[PDB]
Amino acid sequence: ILLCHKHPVSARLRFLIPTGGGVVLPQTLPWQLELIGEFRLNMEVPGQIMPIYLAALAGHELPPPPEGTRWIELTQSIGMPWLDRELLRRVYEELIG
Amino acid sequence: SQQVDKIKASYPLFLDQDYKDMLAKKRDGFEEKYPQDKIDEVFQWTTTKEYQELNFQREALTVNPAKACQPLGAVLCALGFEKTMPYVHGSQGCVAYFRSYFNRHFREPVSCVSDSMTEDAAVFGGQQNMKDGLQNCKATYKPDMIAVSTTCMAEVIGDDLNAFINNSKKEGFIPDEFPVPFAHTPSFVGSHVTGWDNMFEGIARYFTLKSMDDKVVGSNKKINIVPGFETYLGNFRVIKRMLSEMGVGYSLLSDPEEVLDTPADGQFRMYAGGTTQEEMKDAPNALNTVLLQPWHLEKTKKFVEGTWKHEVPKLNIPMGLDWTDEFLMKVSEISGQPIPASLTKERGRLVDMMTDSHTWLHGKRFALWGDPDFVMGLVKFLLELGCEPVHILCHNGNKRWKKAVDAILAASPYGKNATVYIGKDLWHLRSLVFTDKPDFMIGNSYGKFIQRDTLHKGKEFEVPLIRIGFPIFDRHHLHRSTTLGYEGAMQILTTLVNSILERLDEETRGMQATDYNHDLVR
Amino acid sequence: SQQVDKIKASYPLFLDQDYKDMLAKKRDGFEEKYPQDKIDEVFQWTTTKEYQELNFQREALTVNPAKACQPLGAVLCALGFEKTMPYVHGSQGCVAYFRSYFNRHFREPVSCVSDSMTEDAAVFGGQQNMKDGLQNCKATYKPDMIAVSTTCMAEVIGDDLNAFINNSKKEGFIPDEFPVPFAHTPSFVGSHVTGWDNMFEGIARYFTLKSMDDKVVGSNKKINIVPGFETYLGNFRVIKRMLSEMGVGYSLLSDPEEVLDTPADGQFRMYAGGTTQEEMKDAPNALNTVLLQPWHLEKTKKFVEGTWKHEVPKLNIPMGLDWTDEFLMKVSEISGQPIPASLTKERGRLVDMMTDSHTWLHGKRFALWGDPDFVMGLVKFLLELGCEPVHILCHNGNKRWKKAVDAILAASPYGKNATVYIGKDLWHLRSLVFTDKPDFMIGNSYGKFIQRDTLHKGKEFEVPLIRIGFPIFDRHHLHRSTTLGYEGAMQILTTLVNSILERLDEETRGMQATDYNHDLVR
Amino acid sequence: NKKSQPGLMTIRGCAYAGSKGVVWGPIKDMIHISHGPVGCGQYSRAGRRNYYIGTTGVNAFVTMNFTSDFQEKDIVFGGDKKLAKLIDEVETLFPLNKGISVQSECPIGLIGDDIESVSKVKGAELSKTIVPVRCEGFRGVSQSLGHHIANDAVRDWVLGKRDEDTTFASTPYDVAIIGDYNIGGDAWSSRILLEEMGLRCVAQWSGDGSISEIELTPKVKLNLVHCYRSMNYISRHMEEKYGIPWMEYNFFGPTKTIESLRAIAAKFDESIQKKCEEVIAKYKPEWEAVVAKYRPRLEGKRVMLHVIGAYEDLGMEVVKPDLIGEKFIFQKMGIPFRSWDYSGPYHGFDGFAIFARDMDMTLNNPCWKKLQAPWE
Amino acid sequence: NKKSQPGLMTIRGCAYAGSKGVVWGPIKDMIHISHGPVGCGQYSRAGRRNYYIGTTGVNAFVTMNFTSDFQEKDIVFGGDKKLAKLIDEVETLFPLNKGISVQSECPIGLIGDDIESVSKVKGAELSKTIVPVRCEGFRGVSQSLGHHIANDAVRDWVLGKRDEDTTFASTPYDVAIIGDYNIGGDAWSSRILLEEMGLRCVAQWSGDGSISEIELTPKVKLNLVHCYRSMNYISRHMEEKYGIPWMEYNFFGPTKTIESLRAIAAKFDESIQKKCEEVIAKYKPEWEAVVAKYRPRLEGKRVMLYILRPRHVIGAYEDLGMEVVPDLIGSGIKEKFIFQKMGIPFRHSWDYSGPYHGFDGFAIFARDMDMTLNNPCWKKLQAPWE
Ligand SMILES: C[C@H](CCC(=O)NCCC[N+](C)(C)CC(O)CS(=O)(=O)O)[C@H]1CC[C@H]2[C@@H]3[C@H](O)C[C@@H]4C[C@H](O)CC[C@]4(C)[C@H]3C[C@H](O)[C@]12C
Ligand code: ICS
Ligand code: ICS
Ligand code: CLF
Ligand code: CLF
Ligand SMILES: [Fe+3]
Ligand SMILES: [Fe+3]
Repeated sequence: ILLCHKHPVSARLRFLIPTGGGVVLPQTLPWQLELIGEFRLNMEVPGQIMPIYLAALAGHELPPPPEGTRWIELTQSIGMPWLDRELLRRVYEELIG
Repeated sequence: SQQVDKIKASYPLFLDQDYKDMLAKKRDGFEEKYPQDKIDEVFQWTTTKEYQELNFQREALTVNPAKACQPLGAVLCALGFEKTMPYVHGSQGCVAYFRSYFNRHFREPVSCVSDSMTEDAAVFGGQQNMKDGLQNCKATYKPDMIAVSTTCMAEVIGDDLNAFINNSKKEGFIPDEFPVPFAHTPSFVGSHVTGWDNMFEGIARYFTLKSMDDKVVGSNKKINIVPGFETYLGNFRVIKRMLSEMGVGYSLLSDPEEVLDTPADGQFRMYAGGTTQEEMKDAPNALNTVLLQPWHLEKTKKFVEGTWKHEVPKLNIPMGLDWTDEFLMKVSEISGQPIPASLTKERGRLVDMMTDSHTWLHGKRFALWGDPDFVMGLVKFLLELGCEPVHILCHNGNKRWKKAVDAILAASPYGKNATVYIGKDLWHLRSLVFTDKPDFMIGNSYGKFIQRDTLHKGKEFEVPLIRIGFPIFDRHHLHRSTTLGYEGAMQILTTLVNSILERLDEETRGMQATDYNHDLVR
Repeated sequence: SQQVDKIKASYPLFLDQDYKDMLAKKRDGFEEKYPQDKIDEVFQWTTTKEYQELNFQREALTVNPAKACQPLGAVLCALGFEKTMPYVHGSQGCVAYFRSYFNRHFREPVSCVSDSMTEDAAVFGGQQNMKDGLQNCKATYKPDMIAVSTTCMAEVIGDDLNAFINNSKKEGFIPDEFPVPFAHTPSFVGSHVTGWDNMFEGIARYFTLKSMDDKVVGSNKKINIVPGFETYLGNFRVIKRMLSEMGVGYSLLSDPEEVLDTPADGQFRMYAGGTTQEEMKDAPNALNTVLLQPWHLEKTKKFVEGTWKHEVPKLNIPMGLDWTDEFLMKVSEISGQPIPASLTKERGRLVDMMTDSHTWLHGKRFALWGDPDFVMGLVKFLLELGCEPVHILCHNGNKRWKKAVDAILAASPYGKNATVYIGKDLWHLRSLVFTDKPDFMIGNSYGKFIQRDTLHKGKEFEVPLIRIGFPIFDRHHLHRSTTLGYEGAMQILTTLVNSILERLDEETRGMQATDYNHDLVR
Repeated sequence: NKKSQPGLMTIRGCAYAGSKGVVWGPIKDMIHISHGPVGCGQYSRAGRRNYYIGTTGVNAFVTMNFTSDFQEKDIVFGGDKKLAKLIDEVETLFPLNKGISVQSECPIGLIGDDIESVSKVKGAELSKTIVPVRCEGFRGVSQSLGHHIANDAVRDWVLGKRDEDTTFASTPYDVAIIGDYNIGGDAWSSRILLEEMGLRCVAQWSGDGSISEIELTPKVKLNLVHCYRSMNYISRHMEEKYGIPWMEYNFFGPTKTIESLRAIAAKFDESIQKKCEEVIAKYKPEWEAVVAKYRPRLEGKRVMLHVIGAYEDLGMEVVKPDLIGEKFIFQKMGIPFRSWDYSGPYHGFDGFAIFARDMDMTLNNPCWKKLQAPWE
Repeated sequence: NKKSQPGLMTIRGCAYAGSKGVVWGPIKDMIHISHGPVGCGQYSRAGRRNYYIGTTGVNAFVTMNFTSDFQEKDIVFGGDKKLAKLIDEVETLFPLNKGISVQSECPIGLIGDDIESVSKVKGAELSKTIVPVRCEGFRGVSQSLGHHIANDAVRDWVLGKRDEDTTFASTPYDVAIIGDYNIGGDAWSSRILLEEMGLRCVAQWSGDGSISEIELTPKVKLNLVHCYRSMNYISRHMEEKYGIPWMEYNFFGPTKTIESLRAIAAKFDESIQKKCEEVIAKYKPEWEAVVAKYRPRLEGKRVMLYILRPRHVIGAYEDLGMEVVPDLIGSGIKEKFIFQKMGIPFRHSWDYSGPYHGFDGFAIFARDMDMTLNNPCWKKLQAPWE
């Protein structure tokens, strides 16, 4: 599950990602949350095909992040490995693009 | 309160007593404003020489700059070509600002597109943005050519314009034979005139670099004219008119005067006139290439001399009397066409106007600013008129240009009290016109505030502004004026002498106090 | 006292404390001046409506007229012919005043001679004066033609110009074949435009009346253009340029723009350009004759329709947009030439400027004055701009012209608050602008004093002057402007909108008082 | 609220335009540094007509352009030291400024500059409120993200500066005008009506706004929001933190103005309602005269476009449109077109007269009837 | 003083120009009617820069144009009734005027109009000084006869008004400035020097002149005549009637100014001479600095002048080291643009500058001469390709 919040007015896309590493949730890649049906992505982990969906936090106020998690923007992903940067790009293109 | 018979706009509606009381209550109750005597003391300090010394020690802060960024000049250059869309690869806000700026200066529609680069482009680059933007622009506006510049975003993230355009052509987003010239225009380097130079060099390279084998200098018996960053349509028109009068075949590359002066007849024209692609392709076949504004056409000069093998003449901007004469002589020498009697008569009429107005013009002190070539041409014309430039400011000038202007000033007795400033903004010029008061300022609309500041010191300290340059926002249709050639010299002379006479009339309009000098004949 | 570093002219030298004290001592000791409070009371009374009632009851006194005498217009008309000497049979002081007036307006040499009629001429007549003057003028200035007008002296004593010139030719003072057209120009009839009309009619009768047997209308496929009393060289230039653009063969009779714009090249040119005698002799062969200013060309119209058999079109002055359109359409119909795309584009550009500036031009109130045709053209253009010409003054207008202007105003919603005044002078207009204050006043330099008067009542009562008309003495090179055609309308619109903008900028330059509306973009 | 199609001509601004141009720039007693190259600050200088009262260059700096003027060295090596030196020079040359905002342009966030740390250090050193705004133009799809970032900066650096300060004497009629940028004096025309109603406008920002007014905003009883789109973030934040209710007011046209005045007065006691009735009665003849003068010459005209009510009050249909509310393109097409360009105010009863006069002037100008050449 | 040759571009004016334009027009508190058609009044309106202090249209009327505006009926039937009605209208619309003059244009003396009787009748009725001037332009050969006629009118209608009045407090240092028309403030620059000498300038006309000053002129001890040509008649008449000596003073250039100041002070006691020496010492550094600044730029230049008696302007040109015989030519506006077309630097109206008289005027004169003679525009007459 990839967790993000898009503001209804400014369209500010903030991603709820673990503070340690990666962007996926609830575990490292090997609230009123609404699922985005049109978004689906599959990654071929050893011995299993794993789908990841998009959950959108509804409302106008960004909630404080839980422990071990942080709200980041696409620009803040600079320096992070390519794979989760591309995942964030796919989410951004589906939501903002 | 509004009376339907005499409706008041913001001025002087907010001068009404109720509005004055409400504003005073707002200021006293919640604004926590500094005391009025205190503001007066600080302003008087800002008008002093000590404040000028503190102001000229600035190294990191720029206040009221007198320059723009490169992609604006690139857009202006792109608008000068036939059915050409300016395309600034980068963020949309840049294009919005460019369009608003040129709309306010020209009071005309200004066409320009962006590929709307955003955070995703900040992370991954704008290759997909380039492909989609080129495809959509070609499909929607049907331009014959798309001239591509860059915003600071694409320059900082290191977007390869050539590779992006080549990949767009390869993947079928645009046809391979569709002309897409490009130029890197870093807004942190130079100014808008640098962007104009870069865009023109990119277009010329795109159209001529790979086809120089079949080019012979002088084949078409024409002269290439590169105007540079020019925001006076009258200058394009006067150059074309003078070349036509001389009987000289010419190619005015980047001619935007038609698209910036579209008639209002119930139909909107996105494109109008402009340099054709055939003219660009046939440009190396010209006898020579004359740069109207050489001091911001360095890259264009290098490309023309190193690729077209054109012996570009050492010509100043055709401004004033002597430099227009030199331009006409050089054109005559290159083309072999004698200067006709009509141009001689026009020069004589300009000399007659100078003789008629020299009494009012002589000894007048001017603080001026603008682009390097325009500023140096104005300084040369003022020296020709017997006027005294005192503060010559060019925010986008360099050391070599300053040395050339100093050499020009030293050659005239009227340049003794002249100082040339490069890299200084209009706050520096405000300090200069406070500490060393000139008679008048010559510059764009941004100088009006300076005038206001001078009027705050007192009527005797007020420096009136003369709106010559770019951008002029608070006046209408001044962009149609001419500053080049004898016609431009006459227009500038008339503006200067009539500004002097208007100021004198205002100063002598007081009945029984100063109206003894309110002469009917001046 | 004077400081050599900054030498002061009369202003502000006489503002010095010693000069102020000396002037105060003079006034208090020997001038026996009225007390300042009484002067202020009388001025305030002169600004009132009851003073306007007293002023408009004037029957015998004229204060600050807005017209001149016939021989001035006759001299101007004579200056428009090739190598032609204006020769005013009468007193020398008239010619001196004419030359000084035209020198101050045009800032150019003005050639005109007088036969120096004196008391002996007052007793026995100016026949000997005419003979000697014609002989001396022909010997000294070698003109191709001498055009003879009259001063009030010769008209009052009743000198017969025809008999005098016939006796001069018969007795050998001048060759019998030498062209000496004449016109009676009584200064107590009409105004300077009437003198222009009389001079042109006399020249046309001299060159055409006796040789109409072989004349066929439309033989030369040209259109005669009579400009009338015109003091804008740009008007002649724009008429010629527009007719050349249309491809229309034309004959501009009385073309003085060449002799009034001689170049400064170290040589004095007594004559330059002008209508040739062959053009005048071939005038009846034209397809038609177009009068640019029909309201002071009545005698010329009668001669041209009655002798040349030309069906002179009923055309207004080509001023503004609609009347320029009608002039171009009539020229197209007469000549059979279509209106070219360049003129259509220029008209569209004028419409575009009108659309750009309509927000600042709409609803503005103007008090204007000048010659009848110029005034009615200006009123028509102002109505086309949405402006309100509240006070229309024409000292040399008549009842028929007033009826025509009233009909024009009734055809526009913006003429409801407009009043036409004929036979009124600038003191009447001063009363009008004090009692019914307009936003601006358009007129010659004589309006500046009115502005001064308004500024004496207060800054809020000041009516700024826009200098369009004749004569303009306190500004330089405004005679080169254009008021006819789309180009003239463009120049007028730019002047009006920019005058409004300078007025607004001056009214909003007060820091922390009115500078909230001191907008950069307008 | 999605990304615009690349390669299309759009009027969308950037986050810098939304933050510096709209929200932060009108604050008169503050100095706003366009951090980055010269272009963004130059094109936005005095572009918007956020009217204010002050001595420009001494205690007010709205129409001035403070910029870092980034060069290639600033891009390569960063501009944090340049920002600190610039802040020092600003304090030297403009002592009467009451605060500094640093509005980031596109390169600032791409070269890894930390303007937050510089702002904190310099604000602590100079005892000055320095507000870093991460309003890079490439962020977001329009000016809406600029509004959001500017509102967040206001909340984080300015709004809570008087949270523990109880020295402000409050009245039950305390209101704050939010989201009115005083375009041509719109906020003043609204404030005169509000204060005639017996209310005390403690805060009015951004238009003619002071930093002290922003700091005093959390002390008011009601938040009257003019532009919900740009200031809804701060409105909701104040509602949740300080428990201050907010309502949108519309003073565009006499009918909407009367309705909004009555709705605002309903929040307060009977005396405020009576004062609102007196204000409505006093201003009724003026707007009635405006209608009687201008509606007959504007009745039945079609407008192609909050602002509906004023058009209806002039009897104009709203949707061959006679008017379009991209200006020069429609001007070339020949349809009259109407931030207000060069006029105003249009809000309030005083603004309605100007609005009606301008609509009649533009719609009925003869210039629109001269488009066709008589020979074509 | 002979008749100019007909048809030879004569530069001379008329009698009306010499009377209305020169002598009567500068009188600020009087209203001067250009009696006749509109042209003469229109062309002479504010043509000369006779500077004055006053509220125009209320108590001063110099730059105004009052005319009878003769029509055909006025020529056929006369304009005496029209003149009387015009005088009544002037009284009703300009109540603060302190006198009226009626300057005749050419038709007045030809249609047999009697303006003297109208003037006497209306002046008796209104208790106002009305001066009829028969300055018809055809009279004489130039403006000299106009000066003579205007001087005779002054003598016959204004000068002797206070003959029987002895209430004026007279001092031994009473002088009257005659013939200075205050062109650009020349008379003021002369008067400041004269009064700094301890003298009391009781009268100063026509320039910045009042009718009361003309009436008070017979009370002065000395008559300082600036323009001998125009006011020699009135000076001689005053000498033979009131026994007032008159002398010509030249304040054009520091040398002539010092010589004239000493000559004037020699007509009074030792205190006036001491004050003259003090004034000369005070103004010596200023004109010395002006000379040091401008003489090097103007040394050796040749001048030809055709504008008055000669040697009046020669002194100031020699004070700048400018030889007088060309690098500069001084004439009127009618020849100004002609000699400009020849390309010779050119300088009546003072080219809308001034004053040129006195020490303060010398600085302006030197600056103007340097500006015109050394202007670069004179070096650009030849096209560089020709
Ligand atoms: C009071 C004033 C005259 C004062 C006077 O006589 N000064 C004479 C000047 C001489 N002195 C006294 C000032 C100096 C000396 O002589 C000092 S000494 O006696 O020699 O010691 C009279 C004369 C002209 C009058 C105005 C006009 O009609 C126009 C108008 C008509 C309306 O219906 C009512 C208002 C108006 C404004 C009138 C008001 C007033 O009625 C005026 C100013
Ligand atoms: S701030 Fe907004 S686009 Fe609310 S970015 Fe935009 S000066 Fe518009 S509809 Mo230009 S949300 Fe203001 C606006 Fe409205 S610039 Fe002005 S007119 S009331
Ligand atoms: S009066 Fe004469 S033409 Fe003596 S008519 Fe003329 S203000 Fe001249 S050379 Mo103008 S005899 Fe005065 C004169 Fe000299 S008007 Fe002035 S400058 S010193
Ligand atoms: S989207 Fe907005 S306006 Fe654009 S840059 Fe970015 S913050 Fe600024 Fe700036 S200097 Fe010129 S105009 Fe740009 S290319 Fe850079
Ligand atoms: S010499 Fe002198 S200026 Fe000449 S008329 Fe005679 S008084 Fe007068 Fe007058 S109106 Fe025109 S300008 Fe004459 S023709 Fe008559
Ligand atoms: Fe336009
Ligand atoms: Fe000239």
